[PDB]
Amino acid sequence: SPFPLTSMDKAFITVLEMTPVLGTEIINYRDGMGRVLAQDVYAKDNLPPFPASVKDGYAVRAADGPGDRFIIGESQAGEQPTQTVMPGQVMRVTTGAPIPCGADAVVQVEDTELIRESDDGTEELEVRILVQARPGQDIRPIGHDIKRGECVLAKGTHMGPSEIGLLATVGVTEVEVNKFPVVAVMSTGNELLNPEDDLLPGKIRDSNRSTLLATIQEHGYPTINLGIVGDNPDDLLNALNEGISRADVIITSGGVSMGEKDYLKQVLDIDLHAQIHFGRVFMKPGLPTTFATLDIDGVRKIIFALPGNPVSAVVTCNLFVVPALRKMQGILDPRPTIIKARLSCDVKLDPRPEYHRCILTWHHQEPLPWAQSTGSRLMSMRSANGLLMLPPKTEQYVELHKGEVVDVMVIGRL
Amino acid sequence: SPFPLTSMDKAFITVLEMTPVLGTEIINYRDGMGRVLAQDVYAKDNLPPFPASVKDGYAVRAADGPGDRFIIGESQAGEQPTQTVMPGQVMRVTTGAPIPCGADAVVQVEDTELIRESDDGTEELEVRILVQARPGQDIRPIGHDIKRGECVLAKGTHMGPSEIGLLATVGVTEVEVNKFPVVAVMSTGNELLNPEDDLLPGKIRDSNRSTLLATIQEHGYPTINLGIVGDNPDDLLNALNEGISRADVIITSGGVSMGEKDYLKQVLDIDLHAQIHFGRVFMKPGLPTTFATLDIDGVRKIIFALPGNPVSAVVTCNLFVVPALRKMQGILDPRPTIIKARLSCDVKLDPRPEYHRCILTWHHQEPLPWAQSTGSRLMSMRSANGLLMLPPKTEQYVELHKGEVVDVMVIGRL
Ligand SMILES: Nc1ncnc2c1ncn2[C@@H]1O[C@H](COP(=O)(O)OP(=O)(O)O)[C@@H](O)[C@H]1O
Ligand SMILES: Nc1ncnc2c1ncn2[C@@H]1O[C@H](COP(=O)(O)OP(=O)(O)O)[C@@H](O)[C@H]1O
Ligand SMILES: [Mg+2]
Ligand SMILES: [Mg+2]
Ligand SMILES: [Mg+2]
Ligand SMILES: [Mg+2]
Repeated sequence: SPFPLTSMDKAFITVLEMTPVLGTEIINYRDGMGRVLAQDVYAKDNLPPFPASVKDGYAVRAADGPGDRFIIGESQAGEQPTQTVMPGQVMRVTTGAPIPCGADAVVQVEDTELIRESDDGTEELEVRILVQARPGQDIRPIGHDIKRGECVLAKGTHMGPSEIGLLATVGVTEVEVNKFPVVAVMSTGNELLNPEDDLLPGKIRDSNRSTLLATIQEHGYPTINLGIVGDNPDDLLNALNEGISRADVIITSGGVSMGEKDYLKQVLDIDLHAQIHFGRVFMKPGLPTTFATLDIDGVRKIIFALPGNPVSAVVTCNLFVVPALRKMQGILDPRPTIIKARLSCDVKLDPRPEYHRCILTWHHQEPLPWAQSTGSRLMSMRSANGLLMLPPKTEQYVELHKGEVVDVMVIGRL
Repeated sequence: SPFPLTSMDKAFITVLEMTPVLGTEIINYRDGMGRVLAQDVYAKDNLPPFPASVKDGYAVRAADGPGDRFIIGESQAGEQPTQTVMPGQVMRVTTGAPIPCGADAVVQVEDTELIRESDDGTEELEVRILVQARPGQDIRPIGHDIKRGECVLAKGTHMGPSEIGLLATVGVTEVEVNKFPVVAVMSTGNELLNPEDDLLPGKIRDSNRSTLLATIQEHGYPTINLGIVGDNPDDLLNALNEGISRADVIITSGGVSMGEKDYLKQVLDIDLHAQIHFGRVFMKPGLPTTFATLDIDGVRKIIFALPGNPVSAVVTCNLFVVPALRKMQGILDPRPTIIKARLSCDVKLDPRPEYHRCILTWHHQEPLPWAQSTGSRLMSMRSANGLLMLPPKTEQYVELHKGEVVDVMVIGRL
């Protein structure tokens, strides 16, 4: 228009408030990594489902006290015992094996001495119990860990390996979860060639599509590659329509400044009939970043039209796109994790809040990590795992110094 | 034997020193996420490959100074200009467009006023240049960002989205990288049922296989599911042989304590002829953790025989297995990231170093995160992202208090 300059705070809130939560689907539990449960999950069995030994040793009668005992048999893992332990008797048990009838405590083998074994030494016959067992000692009673009817996982849980293990434990192998967003990515510009191409006069290779797709894929979301689209409204409209058909989210880059051939905002508004919620953001980099929604038949499509500059594209993708995707896949608090870190070098502040990729590193016993802006030798073997978030300058603060504590958004595994 | 108690420090060093680095393969650059480069990568072109405008504005002759100028045409993105800018003339340019011959500076549109346009207002004809351009201002010379022949990525680089983008930029679409390890996982025990099974007397469901496979998959490595193997040496040998054939790494759980039917160490040694480097570790949990190598025809297979207890299995998988896998896939320093955090509650120290899953959380402006051991309500919607690493007790230190700073290994995205 030019569009109003939107504050970072308002732009971010706007993205999260306007982004929908996707519907649900049933998945196999093995496919649950990174998913959010859309149901409560209940145990249908006790864990353990039988009284289980905590130790390798002997199932005893505590009332017998210490002394010499005949071993009447063994309770082996996976087998329900058939014998009853009577006074003066014990049964061998291993960890996790059921406690036989008649026994009420377990004595670990270290608190015993073997008296007699078979001639071939493969079977124990008599044992000395050296201790007075406490009632129920070293036994896990039925349901000690999980009770039948217990809710073991609540709706809203963002699942990792241990949650998958818990689903396996309780035998709930199919679960309702939020869908993952399908994200389509296109690049724009008459100057762009594919990465596979040799250069031609006036041209460069398209890097944003690769960087953006890789960023989305890193977070586990399925993607669609919409290729390179030229700087003309008909082609852009057609590509956007393909993205809308095939995906939940459409990400473009380029064509959003006020240049003569920057057409995307016009197309989104007049041709696509989308609602542009902001078209400029007071931030460095990322001034022309644009966010739109399009509602079709009760479905809300999300569109991010990111700046063409490759550094701007990847920065704004991490600030705006990834949190939106997290909300779409059902994460209750989709905000990224922000940590405190020490600046590795002096930095000049801008009237705009500034963002820059960095690497976070912990130094021996020092409590806070150091943030080193990208762009020594070994400090190039690691990919960026942070985004420095620097405040706007003020009459007082014009520069931040090495050692000062700043906010860093986590964008890679630390 | 029982095997000697190995210190945590020695066990860890032993795993890393004895674990091999896998060989290399050529991959498509799009598949590069998490891979380590095994070659240096060089640019074969300049970036930019032509002198490129930094701004939307006009290509001018600085020697003309400010004044009124005829616009002879436009340099559009993706097109090599054909006209030469003469004294008194300018050419329209957009960001990233080539600078035409004859021009030596760019003046951004904000430093101009339009004098004359075509009757239909689609073409600019005359413009007032309001400033004295500095020589070469707002032009990116050829090779400003990347020079032909420049090494843009070094061997040893662990790649993320920005590295993939750089490969795309320089048109290096196939790259030599280290292979990823293929990891086979089996569970052991006569008491185990599949997750899909209803319970039978004396039985429980196998959770470790799911938890371990999910842990490995989370780090991006391919896996093989070897199922449930009974407590007998013939079956265990056959399953191990299948794992050796199909995978680089074999992970078992269960059968490694001194119980009667704990057979794995015997099988590894006498039947498989593997070299067991440790069979007990002075740690809590994880006492019976076992690490072996097997060298066949100049190939080293790695075997981790983890404890059967499900908490022990997942803890030791994170402490020993994941760092080994990182070394195998070529990461130069495969050690996990260890951060400092404040204990959320008092904790009792053990003679053994203790490890427990936790959740790391940052509180408003407080510099250090808090570590809350797993096992409020909302503090159950998030999966564990840390492993608390508590020191052995001493005559002095028997307990750690809420607020005290401890080491936490990162195991999930923060
Ligand atoms: N895959 C598994 N899933 C769940 N529990 C298991 C699994 N494997 C073993 N366990 C349980 O862990 C405990 C220890 O099993 P065991 O095979 O004796 O381990 P170890 O001998 O290595 O200590 C037993 O209670 C057993 O039932
Ligand atoms: N996919 C891409 N890969 C690499 N560079 C790009 C890409 N898209 C745009 N650029 C470059 O970024 C700069 C800005 O492009 P432009 O389309 O004008 O973005 P905007 O109008 O959003 O600022 C130009 O130098 C352009 O060549
Ligand atoms: Mg463009
Ligand atoms: Mg532009
Ligand atoms: Mg067992
Ligand atoms: Mg055992």
